[PDB]
Amino acid sequence: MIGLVGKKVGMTRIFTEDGVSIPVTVIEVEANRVTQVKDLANDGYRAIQVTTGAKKANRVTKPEAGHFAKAGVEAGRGLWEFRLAEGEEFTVGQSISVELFADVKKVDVTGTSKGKGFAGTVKRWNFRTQDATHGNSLSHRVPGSIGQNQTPGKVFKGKKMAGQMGNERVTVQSLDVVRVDAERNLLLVKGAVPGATGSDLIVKPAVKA
Amino acid sequence: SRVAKAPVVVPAGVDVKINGQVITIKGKNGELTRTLNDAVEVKHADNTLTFGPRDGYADGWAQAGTARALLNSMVIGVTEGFTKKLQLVGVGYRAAVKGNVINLSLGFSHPVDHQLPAGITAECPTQTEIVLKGADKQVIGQVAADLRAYRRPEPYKGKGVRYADEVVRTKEAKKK
Amino acid sequence: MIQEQTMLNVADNSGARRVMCIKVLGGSHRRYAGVGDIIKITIKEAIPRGKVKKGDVLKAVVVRTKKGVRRPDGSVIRFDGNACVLLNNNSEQPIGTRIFGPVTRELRSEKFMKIISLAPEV
Amino acid sequence: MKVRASVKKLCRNCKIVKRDGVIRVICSAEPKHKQRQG
RNA sequence: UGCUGAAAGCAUCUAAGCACGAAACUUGCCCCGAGAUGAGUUCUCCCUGACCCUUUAAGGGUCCUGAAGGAACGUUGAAGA
RNA sequence: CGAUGUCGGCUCAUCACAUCCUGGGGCUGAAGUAGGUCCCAAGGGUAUGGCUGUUCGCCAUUUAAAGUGGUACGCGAGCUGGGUUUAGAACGUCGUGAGACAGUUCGGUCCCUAUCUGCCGUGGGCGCUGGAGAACUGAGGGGGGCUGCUCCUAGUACGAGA
RNA sequence: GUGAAGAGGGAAACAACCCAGACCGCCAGCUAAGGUCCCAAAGUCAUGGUUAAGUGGGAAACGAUGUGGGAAGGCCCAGACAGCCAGGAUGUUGGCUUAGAAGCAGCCAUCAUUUAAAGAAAGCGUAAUAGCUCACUGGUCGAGUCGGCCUGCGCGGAAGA
Repeated sequence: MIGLVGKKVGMTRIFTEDGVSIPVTVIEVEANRVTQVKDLANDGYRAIQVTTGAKKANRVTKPEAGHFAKAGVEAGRGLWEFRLAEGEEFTVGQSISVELFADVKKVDVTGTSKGKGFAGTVKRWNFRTQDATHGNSLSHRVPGSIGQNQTPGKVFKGKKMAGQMGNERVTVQSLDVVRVDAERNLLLVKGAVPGATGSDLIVKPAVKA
Repeated sequence: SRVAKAPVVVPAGVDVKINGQVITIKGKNGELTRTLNDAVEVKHADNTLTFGPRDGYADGWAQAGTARALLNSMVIGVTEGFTKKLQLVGVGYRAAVKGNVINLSLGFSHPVDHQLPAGITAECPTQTEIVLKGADKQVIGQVAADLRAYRRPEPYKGKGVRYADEVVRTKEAKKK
Repeated sequence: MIQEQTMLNVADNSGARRVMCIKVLGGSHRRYAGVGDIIKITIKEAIPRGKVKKGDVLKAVVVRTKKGVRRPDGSVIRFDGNACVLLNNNSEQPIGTRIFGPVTRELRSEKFMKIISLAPEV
Repeated sequence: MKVRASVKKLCRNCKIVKRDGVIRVICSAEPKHKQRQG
């Protein structure tokens, strides 16, 4: 089934009547407007493309402005589309609310993780550091050996080395949905989700049922 | 070869149709359709069935021999059918049946359900004996084998599911 | 957070006063023991008249930790020292007759009934 | 099941069979005479 | 491990045919991915004025127009050498 | 021999299967739990300490297991320098002696700013053909794949009992 | 003999293996070893056989109703081989080493009746017994069947970074 696009809004905890406190991530899921519906006849697959939020009138380009005007949908920030499960249908211009998550229990949240920049092997791949004393010289956090000898004669592809860490989309799956608030457009999910505050997130029902 | 050179008499009230190499036989139980090997030719041979190996196949005689056995099996099945008897040995063993599904409890923590295929009927005259009937011998043998595989007989008490007409070897602990 | 080579006090009156943890049980490559995990210890100094002598290896259960324990609502319990209770290596069975100091309720595993009963508090 | 390289008719009730290019010995009296590689 | 089954009247898991059968294999889960030069698909937006020249060609030169959009610059960022 | 640094340790690994564990099976002198042996299986996993420079090994306590090998007995332009293997000194022994001893002790400089291949990241150029802004399909590639204990079934099947 | 001190063609690459000894030029022809489906020049050429294994295109002792051919031999419509309802008994619980070996541990003969037909004993199984089979013998269908030798080509044996 289709997901929804929301914005991460900090974190909080919910106190239950029995005493236990549930850490919850707050996701602001306002109305999602369908801008385009894809069908097997034309696109070879069925999907719905949705938009959310708002954009400055002078900031949206003409190609994007015409695309929204065709669907009669107010311009929003970015576009995302979700594949259909063959059991439901949608129409252009339809608005989708967070209420569809009322009957679900597990969700999958996808977002861009925080960017750590160029990271070393110790931080990136949990490499073990070498001794800080006992004669060690300029080799306290160095990766160490990266190959065997002449017989391979090369470093194998996929070697773990320092490089860019974070700033890629990652998915946290099977997260418990704690509360849904349609009128206030909130979705409380137990746990933590990728990305920093204000980052766009995609929420869909858990697939590992 | 030798078996192939032995036509089988078709009893009255049985319809045989030869569509190319496909054979359809209708008796009193149902229509049985079987595709035959390309290396064997069959003619109506009114009142009988005959099989001949076409030239150009080294194993032509063998394919004829197995073909004749298959045709006889279907002829017997449609005329009368095939029945197999299975026995359940062991305290607390039930073999209740209802509709098209067999329920068994072979000492497992959960019930065992078996979905019989089309054209197979199961009856339970007694709580431990189950009898299966059908129009062809291959399917009944397969179904009975599937039923037996659930709890193979073991050679200390002869428990589990066994065929009505088989002998199960038994052995005893020598010292301990 | 009890790991190998850690000093522990003895809550019971078995005669031991200080023990060394030499192994954390319950898993391969386990790092440190929690609130109520079984550990293997060696006695470093005990009462001469006690039933347990120095330099003997026997199991033990942690009852108090300096690091503390976390409650489901976010609360924590912390102590000024680490304490344990002695065992029998075949059946858990704390050999002590009385245990001093508070004991947390995390040990209620349908089994440590003897420990909790002897506990002056909780 | 013996996986020896040499197969023989250990008893009278032993039959030589070929299955999937593998020569097997099947006995209907005692399982101890069943052997695979031939 | 089998069902049926001849060669070999029997038997036989196999030769024809039909069943099951493992953390292995393919998929299912997550991520990258059309430089996939085999460079894909869909949606939307913008440009529809004149002169001449020759070895008259998917040719060259001049005037007027240069849109969508992009870049640059600035303020910057939970993005970043 | 106009120079290929040769034992251990650390970091980082990768492959084979003659499999240590987990998975699927045959036989058993397999009652059950637990075993013995053989076949299929390399997806993942596959200890911490004391003594010694040690690999190994003995010992202590864990785990489902603490697998066997290849890779310059993997890896010093990645680290250490304990052993061995310069110059000092001493002991035992051999020699008249200088000295010698896979005999033993004390002490004893480990250089390199990366051109190319490779690998981990991240950009520019052009192409994909009128140009431009977006959203995708997905060929193909990679990551992940471990498992203990307790309870129910049941104290059931099995067993004279345990 | 070749290389060293010899190029050229062939064996994928490969001084020393096979063919063959380069005076120079030619967009001429015929051959050697080796080859002729495509990479890649030339037979998807002709005739008669073999192989089912990717054998060909690594490897042995040894194992096996794989398959082709040859020379024979025993039994066979006074009817064979495999199947099918049948029979397989009486002392020989033996004297013998009497502990029980009684056919199924051996000293031992290896007798004898009913007989269409049976042995003082071949297998499994009992402390020995018992018991179940096969040797052998009747009846139906009924035609070939059985065990060795010579070998052609194949299969297993056959696991490494």
